[PDB]
Amino acid sequence: LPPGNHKLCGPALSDAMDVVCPHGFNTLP
Amino acid sequence: LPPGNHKLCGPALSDAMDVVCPHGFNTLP
Amino acid sequence: GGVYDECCVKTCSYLELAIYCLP
Amino acid sequence: GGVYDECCVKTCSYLELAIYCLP
Amino acid sequence: PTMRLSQNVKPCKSMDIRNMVSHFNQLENCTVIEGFLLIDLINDASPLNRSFPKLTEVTDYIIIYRVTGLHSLSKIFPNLSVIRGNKLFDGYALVVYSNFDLMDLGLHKLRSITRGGVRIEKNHKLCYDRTIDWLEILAENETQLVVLTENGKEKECRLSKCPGCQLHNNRRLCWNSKLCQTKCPEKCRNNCIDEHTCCSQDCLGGCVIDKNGNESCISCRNVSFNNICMDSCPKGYYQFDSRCVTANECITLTKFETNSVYSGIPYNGQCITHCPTGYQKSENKRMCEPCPGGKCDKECSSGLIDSLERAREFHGCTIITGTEPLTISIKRESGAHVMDELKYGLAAVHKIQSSLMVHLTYGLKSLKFFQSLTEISGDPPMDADKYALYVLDNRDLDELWGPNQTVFIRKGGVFFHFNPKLCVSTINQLLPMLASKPKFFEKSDVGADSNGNRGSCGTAVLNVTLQSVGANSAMLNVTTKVEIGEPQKPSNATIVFKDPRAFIGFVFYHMIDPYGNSTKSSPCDDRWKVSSPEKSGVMVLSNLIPYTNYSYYVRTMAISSELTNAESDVKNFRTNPGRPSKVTEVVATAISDSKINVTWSYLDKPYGVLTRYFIKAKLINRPTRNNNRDYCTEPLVKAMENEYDDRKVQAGMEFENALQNFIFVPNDDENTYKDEEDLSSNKQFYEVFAKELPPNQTHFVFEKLRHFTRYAIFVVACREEIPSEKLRDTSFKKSLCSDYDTVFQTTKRKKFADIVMDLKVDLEHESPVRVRWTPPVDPNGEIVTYEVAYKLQKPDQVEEKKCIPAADFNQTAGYLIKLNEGLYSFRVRANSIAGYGDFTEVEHIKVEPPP
Amino acid sequence: PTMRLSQNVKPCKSMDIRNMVSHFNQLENCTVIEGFLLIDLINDASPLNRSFPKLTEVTDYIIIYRVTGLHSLSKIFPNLSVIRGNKLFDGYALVVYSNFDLMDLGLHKLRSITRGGVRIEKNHKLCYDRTIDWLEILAENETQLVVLTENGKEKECRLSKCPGCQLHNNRRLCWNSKLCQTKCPEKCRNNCIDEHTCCSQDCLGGCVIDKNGNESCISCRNVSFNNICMDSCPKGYYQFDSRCVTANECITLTKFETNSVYSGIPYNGQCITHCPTGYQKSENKRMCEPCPGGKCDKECSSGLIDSLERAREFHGCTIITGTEPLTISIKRESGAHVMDELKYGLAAVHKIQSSLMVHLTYGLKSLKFFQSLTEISGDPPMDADKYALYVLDNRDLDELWGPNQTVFIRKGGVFFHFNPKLCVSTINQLLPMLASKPKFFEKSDVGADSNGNRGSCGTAVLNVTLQSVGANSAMLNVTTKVEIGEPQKPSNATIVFKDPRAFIGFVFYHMIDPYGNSTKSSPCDDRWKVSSPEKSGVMVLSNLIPYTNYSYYVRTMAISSELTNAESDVKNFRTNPGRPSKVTEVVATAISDSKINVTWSYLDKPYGVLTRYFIKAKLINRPTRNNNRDYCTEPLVKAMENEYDDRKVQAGMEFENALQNFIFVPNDDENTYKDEEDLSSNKQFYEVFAKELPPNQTHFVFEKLRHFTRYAIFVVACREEIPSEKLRDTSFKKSLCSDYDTVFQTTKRKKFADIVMDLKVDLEHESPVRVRWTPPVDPNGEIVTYEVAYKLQKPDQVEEKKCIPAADFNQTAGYLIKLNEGLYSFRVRANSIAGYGDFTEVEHIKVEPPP
Ligand SMILES: *[C@@H]1O[C@H](CO)[C@@H](O)[C@H](O)[C@H]1NC(C)=O
Ligand SMILES: *[C@@H]1O[C@H](CO)[C@@H](O)[C@H](O)[C@H]1NC(C)=O
Ligand SMILES: *[C@@H]1O[C@H](CO)[C@@H](O)[C@H](O)[C@H]1NC(C)=O
Ligand SMILES: *[C@@H]1O[C@H](CO)[C@@H](O)[C@H](O)[C@H]1NC(C)=O
Ligand SMILES: *[C@@H]1O[C@H](CO)[C@@H](O)[C@H](O)[C@H]1NC(C)=O
Ligand SMILES: *[C@@H]1O[C@H](CO)[C@@H](O)[C@H](O)[C@H]1NC(C)=O
Ligand SMILES: *[C@@H]1O[C@H](CO)[C@@H](O)[C@H](O)[C@H]1NC(C)=O
Ligand SMILES: *[C@@H]1O[C@H](CO)[C@@H](O)[C@H](O)[C@H]1NC(C)=O
Ligand SMILES: *[C@@H]1O[C@H](CO)[C@@H](O)[C@H](O)[C@H]1NC(C)=O
Ligand SMILES: *[C@@H]1O[C@H](CO)[C@@H](O)[C@H](O)[C@H]1NC(C)=O
Ligand SMILES: *[C@@H]1O[C@H](CO)[C@@H](O)[C@H](O)[C@H]1NC(C)=O
Ligand SMILES: *[C@@H]1O[C@H](CO)[C@@H](O)[C@H](O)[C@H]1NC(C)=O
Ligand SMILES: *[C@@H]1O[C@H](CO)[C@@H](O)[C@H](O)[C@H]1NC(C)=O
Ligand SMILES: *[C@@H]1O[C@H](CO)[C@@H](O)[C@H](O)[C@H]1NC(C)=O
Ligand SMILES: *[C@@H]1O[C@H](CO)[C@@H](O)[C@H](O)[C@H]1NC(C)=O
Ligand SMILES: *[C@@H]1O[C@H](CO)[C@@H](O)[C@H](O)[C@H]1NC(C)=O
Ligand SMILES: *[C@@H]1O[C@H](CO)[C@@H](O)[C@H](O)[C@H]1NC(C)=O
Repeated sequence: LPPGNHKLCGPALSDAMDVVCPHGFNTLP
Repeated sequence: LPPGNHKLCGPALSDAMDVVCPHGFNTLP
Repeated sequence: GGVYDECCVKTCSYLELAIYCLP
Repeated sequence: GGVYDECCVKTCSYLELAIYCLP
Repeated sequence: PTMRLSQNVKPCKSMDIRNMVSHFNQLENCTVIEGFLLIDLINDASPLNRSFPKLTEVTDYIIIYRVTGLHSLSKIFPNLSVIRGNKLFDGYALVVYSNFDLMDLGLHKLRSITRGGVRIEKNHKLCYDRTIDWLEILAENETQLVVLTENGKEKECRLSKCPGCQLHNNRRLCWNSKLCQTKCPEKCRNNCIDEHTCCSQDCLGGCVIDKNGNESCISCRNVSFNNICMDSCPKGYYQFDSRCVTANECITLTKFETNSVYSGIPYNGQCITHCPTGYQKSENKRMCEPCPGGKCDKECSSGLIDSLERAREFHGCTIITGTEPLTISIKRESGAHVMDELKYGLAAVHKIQSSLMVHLTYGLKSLKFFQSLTEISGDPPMDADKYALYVLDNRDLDELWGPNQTVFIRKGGVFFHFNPKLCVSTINQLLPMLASKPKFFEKSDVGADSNGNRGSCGTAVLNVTLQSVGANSAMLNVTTKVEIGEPQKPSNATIVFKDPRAFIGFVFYHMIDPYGNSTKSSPCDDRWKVSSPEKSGVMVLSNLIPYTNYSYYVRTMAISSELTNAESDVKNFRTNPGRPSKVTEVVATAISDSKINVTWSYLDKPYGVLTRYFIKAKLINRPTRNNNRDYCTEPLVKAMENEYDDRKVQAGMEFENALQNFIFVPNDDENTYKDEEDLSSNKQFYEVFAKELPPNQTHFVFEKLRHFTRYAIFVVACREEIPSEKLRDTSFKKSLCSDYDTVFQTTKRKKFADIVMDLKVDLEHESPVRVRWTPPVDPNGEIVTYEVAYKLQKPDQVEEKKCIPAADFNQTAGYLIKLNEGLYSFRVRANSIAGYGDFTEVEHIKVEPPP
Repeated sequence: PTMRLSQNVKPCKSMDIRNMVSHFNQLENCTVIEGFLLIDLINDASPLNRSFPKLTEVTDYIIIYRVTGLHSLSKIFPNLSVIRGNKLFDGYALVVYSNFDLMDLGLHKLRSITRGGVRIEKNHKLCYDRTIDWLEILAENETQLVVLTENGKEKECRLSKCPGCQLHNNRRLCWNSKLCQTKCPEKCRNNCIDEHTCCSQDCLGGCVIDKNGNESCISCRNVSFNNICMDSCPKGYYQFDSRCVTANECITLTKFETNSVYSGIPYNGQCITHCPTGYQKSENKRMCEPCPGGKCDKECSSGLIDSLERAREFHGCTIITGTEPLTISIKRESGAHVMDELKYGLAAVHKIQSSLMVHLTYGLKSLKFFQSLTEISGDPPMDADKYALYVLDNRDLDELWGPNQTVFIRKGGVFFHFNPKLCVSTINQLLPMLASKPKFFEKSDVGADSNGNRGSCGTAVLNVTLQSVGANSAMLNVTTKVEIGEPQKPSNATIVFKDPRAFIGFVFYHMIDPYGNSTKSSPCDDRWKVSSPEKSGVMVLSNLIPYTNYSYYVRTMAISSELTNAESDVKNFRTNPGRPSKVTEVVATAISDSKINVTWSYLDKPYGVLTRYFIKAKLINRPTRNNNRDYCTEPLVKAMENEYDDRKVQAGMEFENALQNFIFVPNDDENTYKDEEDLSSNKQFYEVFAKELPPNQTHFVFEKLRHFTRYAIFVVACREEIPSEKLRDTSFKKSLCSDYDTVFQTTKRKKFADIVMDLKVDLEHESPVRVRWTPPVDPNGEIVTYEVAYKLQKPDQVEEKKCIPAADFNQTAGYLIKLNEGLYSFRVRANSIAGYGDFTEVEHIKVEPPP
């Protein structure tokens, strides 16, 4: 989690999105 | 016999040789 | 740019990647 | 060079090819 | 006609159901969605305490990505009917993606999809989805966008049986077994409210009979105004997708696009987001007006395009600039709307300052969508600035530009490899368009065998002639004379080869094909059997099975370095009739002692036309009396027993050249038969019986045959004859009738006929009694002994019986039997190969010896 | 030590038989050929009336090209024995090419070839092509170059009879139809005068022995002087290829070379036509002198190389210059001497001003022969100055410049494609060579897919571990933990994939191999069966044949664009014993009334090892007496009567990326048994019999059974048990012994034995007569009736007999018969379900009642 390079891809990226911040997202408009 | 290009090759070359030169070959040495 | 622009091509850090999910 | 160098590549004429003859 | 649509609509702009279910409170009262509707990242949809039947219609598309805690889509889409697809997300119109909790779709009222298609992915628990016929619900012309995957199909999703409506089309079609698909008849294809209640062409998405008994559209097909359907909007109103609004309203309308929001511009009766060709937005953005110089130029930095959605961003851009190449890398499955989305995204560009590149695309049929392109300036090329047009690994690319389309190339070199469907000739058409005007492309830049190898395009045609055919053999003949060696007077059926050796020989293929449509071989395909290379140009197919249609085709085989390839069309022909096969399941059985029956079938190939069936029956002699047996001391009943090869020729050629360079120096039977029967001299029975039968028959009876006898059965099936055979084949070859196997008959009830007759007795004087009898007309089996019985006409007297081996009692006028005083009766029966006969009636004799 | 050579030498220089027969006179008197001997374009060799037995040895080679009218080589080569190949034309020492009239070689005296191989081609009439064991004649190490083709061997050569010398090594090595090759033992290989008679190593090809003991060599192996053999020449002389010569003789000597004649130079004890490296010929060309600066900078124009013989022209050249590239295009088959010849022809070159190129070569293992090469100037690089080292289509090239070799490159780019064995890693070793010092080669220059596809170079290894095995199943588990995404502290036995989706999954191959030597799959090879891709890393082999060895190996499957490949070694393992199969060909037979025999084989797989055989015999008795019978009227004798694979993934990946880019936004069987036989109640016989047998057996007999019985035979084979099956598992699920099939042998074993005995007769008071008898020891097959007979002791009387249903006569103490006056004898026998017995002996009674 700490390191900042992390060539993150695909499903790993999707799951990391949730684990990093499950509260919510901005929505498009 | 007439044409000047006549790209002879392989067995055709030898066959044309042994007739266009029907009587002898001057040997190497 | 988009997520696939900053991550999964080149490389991105989590703390920078947190921008997508502000409250 | 020889026959295969003079003919069958950069094809030659029969008249020139006669050089390989006349013992 | 013009009429009211069901209910009054309250359209609302796109909605974003995100994070938590509470945002559903923004979706109520929305009859239709003026844009797209996306549901993403609901951690738990179970708390949904409502359904929204009012929502019926959506304009752009539906994506359900990573929604969790939702079992079916019915709860949120009770009445979702149609997806107009005015906008596409990567070309798809309904996407249901990566959901762990979706059991069933629930789209009961889904009725029509206008554009794009459907993608369903990574929904493990979804079922019944693989039942619906997506091709019927989509637009008829391009129904290919129906992709689905990993819907738990392996073992767990076997409960998709549907109500098996049940098994229509031999398949289930249901949104869970609770329901089944609402198919429509072809007369109103997907334009019905039920399987027989069609709908008018004015409506789209369905129609409901109103309280007045008249139709009411679910949604207007062309446009809608004041809840009424019409073809076009009234004056002063502009079409915004599915309804007409004033200019003032259109100014307020908006649609989201690629991290941007574009307001609607009332133009030419339509509410528009991007001005049409030759137009640019006004300074106030309230209208479009003609562009100066015919078209406003616009510049966009070059960048990769890994999918259609990215391509949409380049809409309306005339100039692509920057050192970065415009790397197209689309990867579709099947040729979906890519050809049209890319057209929308790039039809405007007319010249590129950078260099184009098409690395690794799938489903990209051509670069024809660069409609306005005129010049690839290629100012900064790439790859050490070597190349200005770089095409690579395009698994489905087959043609570069539009027909006779001219586009300049100002710099750099072209590049082409691994494009299986790109024929080489199509590449060379660029030769007159480069700045350097190369006469030909060097092998370093343009591949030789890696391009177009899969395209039946570069094949010179051979005029194969089928010479002669036979029972099992056929001869082929390649008519096209070959220009081997000098090209002296070319164009004589060229098929040229620069030297006699490079051409190793012709290759013939053949394979059994009653349908005559086998495709040419691709490299493990084993359908075709091949023969070794042949140089003379004639081959003799052998060991063919008679009268079988064989597909065959020819091609030239040459050393890999040579490239003057040619082929032939896949012609086909049939062998000759040959000889019919043996009859199958032949059995003989009795009807009576003289009526006999035979059964057979023909479950093997007849090889031709079965002109007739032939059966021949002939008897065999019975065994005679044998002296190695005893009779009447032991009873007798006796039921009847009745490769590439490249290296070798290459090495030979090279060595031959090296040697030339050095040697020289300057200075039982049926061949024929006639229908007939042979009648015995006494006329009692037919010894033999040979007749024809029609091809209808499979079993027949033959009567008036000898009893107590075996009849050898011989069966045949005979074939037709070709005119060329009959006109010459007098006695040779022939073989027009099949193989056979003798069948012998276990004839039941062939015994016990004619028994014995005329029994009489007499005495010589304890006077012995001579007993006489007559043998039957036909021996009940060859007689081996005669049994004789007698009894005394007194109570409790047993009937004695004795025997004689027969044929020896006659010289005594009968069989002598010791007898005593009294009145007696006698009986006789036959003992033969068939066992005992029946005892004949009685005759009496009285004994009264005098002294 | 020291030994004479046969005959006195009269050498004649290189010879050419040309045009006409009369030129054969040039062969006069000369025993050996000091050069090469070629015969070609002799239109008709028949008029040759003589032979030339003196000719025995030829220094360089023999080529017979296009000689017509010659039947065999015996006539012109009677005693030709040794071909020493000092000069080796094109790497072939004996050539016989394109002759229509040659039938039989006739080279009886040929024994040894010192250098090069042998090529025979286009001699349609040549029979006996395959007879000779060439590999013995050639140098033992590199025997590969023996090539023969289109000799007419297909069908026409029916005269391959040969003397069967006979079929040694199942190959008749016959010269002509009658002569044959004489082999030599390894101690004197190809140096023997007959089959066993050897010769010392001083000679070559053997030696002749005479009555005087004056053994003389066929030809000296090392050198010769004054007709005597020695290792080296005496001082003051020079070695010339067979013999020692003076300085003047060397000056006069000559040899032909590539359209030139070079006179030998007497140098350092040898007469050689070329000075050694670092030396140059004198102005008078009488001696050699050291090269200035240690290197004579001779230069030659660059030009194509078509075969080895061409390469010799570059001998001694240092600088290859000219705009033309030095295109190497050698084409061998199993290149034997390519390396050495090219070394002789190019070892001198150190700097190339042009650009090298090696296009379409076969058998060119490496470029190691450029020994002295140091710098490819590439000043005019080929292909529009693009490239300075061009490589292509080299079907057998595998490695570039030799170990620790370094060469500079001043211009242009490298190029590589279609080289099967050339691994990419070996190419990348040139990265530090170029003047531009590229960090890597771009995909346009180096064909990373094509190059090295056939070489086991980049195969990263996997620690495949066999987890568990079973009767028909086994589980595989791959230990290597694959990095996905994050680098995760590399150097951990990594195997990496930069994108989780790119990794489709592992692939397990397996196949039955008792020897465990199956090679990895090439593309139509079907030995290996392969399971579907798997991602977890564990697979469960199923349905294996028990106790069968299986080879398996693991490969990683990734989308084609990905390139992080890995594999495993071909490990081998065997399944468990399983259960043995049925016994084959089981038959039972009766030896006597109490002794039985059984025969069987085991021609099916036992699996495991057959610890023991076991047989169980059970007696199953007949049913009781049946009333559906009649006696004395129905008697019985009663014998016995009983693909893309990636498009889907690629499309999924791209669509996933596009969707991600948009969603987010910033802000009755033997269960158990033991040996046993059960006695009858009276212990007269064994009711059942069950015993183990040793695995030696195939047939055995069983003893002390009772007469006339149905002993059902049950047979089985039992396998071993693995320790884990007996200590890690207990006595349940058994499966220890095979399936079985009952064998029945219900014969009338074997004699009459006993039917009835102890008959006696009495009478009640023509008084009725009572007959008594005793039943047999055991029923002769379930006695059903008794046949009772009597006769009168008077002439012409016959025996009368009756029947009873048994067990009824006892009520009267015997069967009662009405009998008249006289003396009578009585007999009785039982009849059973097993048929008749034999009538017991007689006993007499006389009737004499009083009134
Ligand atoms: C909006 O929906 C609510 C139900 O949540 C309903 O009570 C209200 O009447 C609706 N208003 C309109 C204008 O449709
Ligand atoms: C359903 O939930 C909404 C809020 O999300 C609330 O306004 C409404 O009263 C609820 N209705 C029922 C029946 O629970
Ligand atoms: C050039 O091609 C276009 C379509 O690509 C076609 O409409 C036009 O007629 C063509 N012109 C000629 C001269 O063939
Ligand atoms: C071979 O057939 C094709 C098509 O039938 C025809 O166009 C061609 O002229 C034929 N070739 C010859 C040499 O007749
Ligand atoms: C058929 O083959 C023969 C040679 O086998 C040839 O002479 C003839 O021309 C061929 N047929 C045709 C129509 O060319
Ligand atoms: C086989 O070919 C002949 C013509 O050569 C055709 O009449 C026949 O229909 C073909 N066989 C079948 C099964 O169609
Ligand atoms: C083509 O042949 C295949 C079998 O090879 C057959 O299944 C198919 O029906 C045929 N179709 C036509 C149009 O002949
Ligand atoms: C039986 O054969 C006759 C010709 O003899 C034919 O007309 C008739 O159709 C056949 N029967 C059937 C059922 O085809
Ligand atoms: C007798 O032959 C007829 C046809 O010829 C058939 O239908 C019937 O089954 C046969 N009966 C027997 C007993 O073979
Ligand atoms: C061999 O040479 C001698 C002279 O030295 C000559 O007389 C003789 O004829 C030659 N051999 C033959 C077979 O002629
Ligand atoms: C045989 O040939 C030789 C030449 O090699 C010649 O001298 C001699 O006269 C010939 N003999 C006959 C009988 O022709
Ligand atoms: C087993 O794994 C180790 C790394 O821990 C590796 O070095 C070794 O090569 C592997 N086994 C084989 C046979 O390569
Ligand atoms: C595979 O083996 C490793 C150790 O070699 C072990 O840690 C792992 O649990 C095994 N995997 C399975 C599925 O048993
Ligand atoms: C099978 O492999 C085992 C070792 O696992 C070995 O002992 C056995 O010999 C192999 N089978 C054969 C037939 O060699
Ligand atoms: C494996 O080795 C055995 C040794 O007897 C040999 O017979 C067999 O051909 C070999 N198989 C392979 C595929 O190398
Ligand atoms: C009979 O038994 C003997 C051993 O007692 C055996 O060798 C022989 O093969 C058996 N033969 C038959 C026919 O059972
Ligand atoms: C027969 O079996 C015994 C074990 O009982 C064994 O010692 C012997 O070697 C076997 N016979 C042969 C010929 O192997």
